[PDB]
Amino acid sequence: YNNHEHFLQCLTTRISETSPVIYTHDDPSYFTVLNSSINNQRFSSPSAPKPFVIITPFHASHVQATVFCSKKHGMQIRTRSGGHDYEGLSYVSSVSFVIIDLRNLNLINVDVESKSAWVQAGATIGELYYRIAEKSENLAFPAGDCPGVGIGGQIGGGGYGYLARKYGLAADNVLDAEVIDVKGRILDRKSMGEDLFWAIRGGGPASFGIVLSWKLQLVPVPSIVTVFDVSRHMEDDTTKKFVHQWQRRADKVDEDLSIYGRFQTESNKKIVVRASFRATFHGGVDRLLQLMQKEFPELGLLRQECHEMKWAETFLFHNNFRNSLDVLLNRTKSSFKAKSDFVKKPISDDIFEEMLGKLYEKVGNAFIDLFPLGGKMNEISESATPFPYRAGNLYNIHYLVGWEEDGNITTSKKHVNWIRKLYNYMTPYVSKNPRATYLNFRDLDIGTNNKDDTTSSYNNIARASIWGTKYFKDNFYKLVYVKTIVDPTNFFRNEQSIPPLRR
Ligand SMILES: *Cc1cc2c(nc3c(=O)[nH]c(=O)nc-3n2C[C@H](O)[C@H](O)[C@H](O)COP(=O)(O)OP(=O)(O)OC[C@H]2O[C@@H](n3cnc4c(N)ncnc43)[C@H](O)[C@@H]2O)c(*)c1C
Ligand SMILES: C=C(/C=C/c1c(O)cc(C(=O)OC)cc1O)CCC=C(C)C
Repeated sequence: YNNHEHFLQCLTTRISETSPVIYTHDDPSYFTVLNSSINNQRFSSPSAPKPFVIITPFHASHVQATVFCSKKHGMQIRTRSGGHDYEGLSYVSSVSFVIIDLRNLNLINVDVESKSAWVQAGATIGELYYRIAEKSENLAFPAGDCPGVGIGGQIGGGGYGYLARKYGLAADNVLDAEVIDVKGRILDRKSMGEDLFWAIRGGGPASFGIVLSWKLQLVPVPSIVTVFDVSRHMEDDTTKKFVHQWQRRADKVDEDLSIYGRFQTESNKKIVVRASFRATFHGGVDRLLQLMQKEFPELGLLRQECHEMKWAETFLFHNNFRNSLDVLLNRTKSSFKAKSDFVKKPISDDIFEEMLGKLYEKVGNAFIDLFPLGGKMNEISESATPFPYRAGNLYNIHYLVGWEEDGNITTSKKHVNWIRKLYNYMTPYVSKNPRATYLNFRDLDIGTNNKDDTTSSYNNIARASIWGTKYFKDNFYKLVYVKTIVDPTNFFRNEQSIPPLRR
């Protein structure tokens, strides 16, 4: 049926090849290209699905060529920017597929005077922050703190970080974009239309096309911002009461302050729960300390725990570069299962302790992170982008268990079973109808698409609404509309792709 030799002929006659663009199985570099941006090591096993070829475009025509031949020869495309997909959806598929790996499409053009930047979709967050800092210490972009994450995927799913309470998600700060649609057309915001421009900014662009570039609204930051990354003992009542106050106030304090939490256990053996709190305050240390005295005296934050620095240098601090130049952010690994939830009402202290108690089963390799919402996030409409979890959401909670990848599926299954049990435990206390899920914390467990029988688009939409309303609440229905208009034959699909309505 799908002749892979004809497909390869199609590729090589439509992609001229002197930089290497097409990587085949017998190419030794095929595996390093493949492996180099697999972040979740579960999916790097030789027994994980493997692309027939990997395409590293240098030019849009390479992408257009790939879309043409993949359509013509029945190949599925997986687009990869930073490779951080929790479930590896950018480089695994259960059908014959090619990866379009955008690592060479990482040009960034920052313009200080317009406070904007064109960013090719293969750039990483660290590359974006470096390029902004190159030009201004007073400009920023609201995105995440992991420097190796691809900007294509992070904005494609929303993009939260320390500036979100001040300026919203990365997706809330996109002025324009370039995308390749299923017809191979290069479209920007005007030519793609507002609805597709909406969908790719948080709706999972893999469902709709291939984003080549974003035009980003840069945002102002003071020359001095303050960070801390503070460890506390959850056995101390003041730390328990801090967490109690964090649940009720972290989304309400001064928008310039974002305090994340992280809980883990630590090791006659005694096991304890370490509670770590890491923050960026977009301002000076004296304002921070008096804010913390008013709002969170329970943390006992010390002036000596605070560190003032330029905005871009906080991503050194928050990635444990505390000895190093900003150039470390130009450097573009374990297996894990992660799950997450949005919290809309504070979790009573006893339940919170019980949830923490589950970490006693996974000392040192399981982590519960808390991320505050509110602030600017409450002022953004639930339909402004596909990300719907704005006002009414207090914080996001993120569960993660990690392990060394040794190709042992029994190890994997135990960890996944543990995290699934914690997630089930959490069900009554987190959002419901839908169980709010951040798309960038991708979780196939919340539901996937029809694979066996995809002939009824009514049934596809119904099945997809299960995971779809969890990621997007009522934005799911517009996403379906956009999918219907922009990719009616459903060329761009994966395990959790928006399905089109069909006749
Ligand atoms: C591993 C990791 C993830 C993080 C980290 N920190 C984050 C943070 O501080 N804030 C966040 O909001 N999210 C954080 N994340 C999560 C990442 O944002 C998500 O995991 C992103 O989806 C990852 O994006 P990327 O690194 O580009 O991963 P990919 O696997 O390449 O893509 C994910 C997904 O999106 C599709 N896609 C990517 N790029 C495109 C383009 N250009 N066009 C269309 N579709 C695209 C992929 O096909 C896939 O479906 C910190 C860490 C360590
Ligand atoms: C800053 C957040 C991301 C944090 C994050 C993290 O701390 C660790 C990892 C990770 O090591 O995986 C391997 C991945 C991550 O995404 C985004 C929160 C989203 C909300 C508030 C809707």
